[PDB]
Amino acid sequence: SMENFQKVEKIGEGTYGVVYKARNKLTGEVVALKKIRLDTETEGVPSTAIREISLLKELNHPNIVKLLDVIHTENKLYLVFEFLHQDLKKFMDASALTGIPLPLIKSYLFQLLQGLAFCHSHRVLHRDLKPQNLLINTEGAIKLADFGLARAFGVPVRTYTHEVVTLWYRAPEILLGCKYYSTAVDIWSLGCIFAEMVTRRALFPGDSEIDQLFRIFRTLGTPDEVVWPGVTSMPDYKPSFPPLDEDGRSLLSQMLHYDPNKRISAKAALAHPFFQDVTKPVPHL
Amino acid sequence: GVNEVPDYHEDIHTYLREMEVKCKPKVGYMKKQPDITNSMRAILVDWLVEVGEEYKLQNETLHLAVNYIDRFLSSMSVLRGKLQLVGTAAMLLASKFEEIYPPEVAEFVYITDDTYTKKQVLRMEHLVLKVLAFDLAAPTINQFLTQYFLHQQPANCKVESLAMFLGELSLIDADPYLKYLPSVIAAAAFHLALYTVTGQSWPESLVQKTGYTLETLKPCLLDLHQTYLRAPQHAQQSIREKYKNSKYHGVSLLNPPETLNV
Repeated sequence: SMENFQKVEKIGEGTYGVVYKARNKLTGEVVALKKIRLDTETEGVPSTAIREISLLKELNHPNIVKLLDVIHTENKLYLVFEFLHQDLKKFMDASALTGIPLPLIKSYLFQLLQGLAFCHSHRVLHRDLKPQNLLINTEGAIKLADFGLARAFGVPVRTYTHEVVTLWYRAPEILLGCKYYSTAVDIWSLGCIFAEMVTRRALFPGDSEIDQLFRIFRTLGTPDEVVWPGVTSMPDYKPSFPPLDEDGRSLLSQMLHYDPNKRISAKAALAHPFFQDVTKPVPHL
Repeated sequence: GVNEVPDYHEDIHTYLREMEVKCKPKVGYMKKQPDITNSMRAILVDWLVEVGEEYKLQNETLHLAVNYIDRFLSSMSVLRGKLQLVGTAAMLLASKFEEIYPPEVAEFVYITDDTYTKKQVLRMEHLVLKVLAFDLAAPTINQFLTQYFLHQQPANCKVESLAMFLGELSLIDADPYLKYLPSVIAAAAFHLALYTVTGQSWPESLVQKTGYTLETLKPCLLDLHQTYLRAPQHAQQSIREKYKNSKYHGVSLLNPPETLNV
């Protein structure tokens, strides 16, 4: 069953399960196997696994991680992913002193936006985009991964789960308890991630919900009409951030617009002036 | 706003119309099913309605379950004594897929009046996933409907509640709704409600979206008019019981038009 997979090492745990690195003994194919324990007397197959498996079968794009196979047993379930060298977080940390070349940041952002635009085009919210859920190989590609907090949405969207996105990457509409939220939330995350590739430090590292919001309220600016912005009625405020060219700074503040209805779409961002010259460098591993 | 996903509403509609074709059950799978019948399936689906109502599940969940069931029965012979266990398993799957706070597995065993054990419900769950190969993100009537609802001018709770009501009536009766696509059924139900409540008709806005004309939508619209008309006399009555309530503005109590003037 898993007699052809030979285990190499552990590579972490995510929304759910333990992920190991493995080699197909017959083809030599290197893979990652997410192993999901089933509760066969209790809750059966976890909802997170039902969503990731189903949604990741729809989603066949080169900037979305590739589910390959799903191996069932009576007591175990194994997801066979394509293996990617490491995650954006680890790369960012190795890149803490050297920096990440600004060409590569464009490349990574561009790929992430193609990837996420593909998700949104297909009724899916990722809802947990964070550097630890983004995988890179040695040849300059990056891919969305961990679709355990993902979700197929309808049009218009309904109240979805509140407990979504890691705090730092969480859009304000979610923080403030908005009845609805949408594709906006994923962009916000990529906007936070854009910033983090540049500086290699997270942009809004709150210790608490309260602290998380205050770091955004600050970037917004001082009051105009709506005086306290901590209101479910998203007031109209876009942030300012005075090594990123004028274009770069615009894209960013479009991705980080406080009003979700005015925040750039992935599709839109793909056409932004920032990416006119965009190429595909390999990384320094 | 972005809650209506302006930049993606068409791309999504394209995809859902392709997926709706792919997720489609086999028309008249019931003839190949030695032991179960359409009438039996009507008892099941009606029971699923009640179950959704008891546990206050989304309407999306109900439609998913039914899709899960028809696809499963499209490929797996099932003895009647096991019909309810397929459907329980599916409601559970649909709940896990769709709800924020799905009921527990125990609650799915409670509603079967302990016809089945918890371990049968769970073993059916894995079987259902295997047979459907985890393809659970099936487009539904409700999903097209909600988009169609966007083209109203202005919006009408009654039409909404009444379009919902009619869509759901289709679930019960494999004949003749296995032979219409969710998109087509939803078009038909939207017209039929709009007409009843306003006298208005399938909007042009939605003719441009769907590529469906009242001409294209007539085989369906006739089957559903008949369904709407004979509804107070159907053996299954939970849908009507449901849409009498005020959450739905008692649209089950409104009187079907007599002629659609086609």
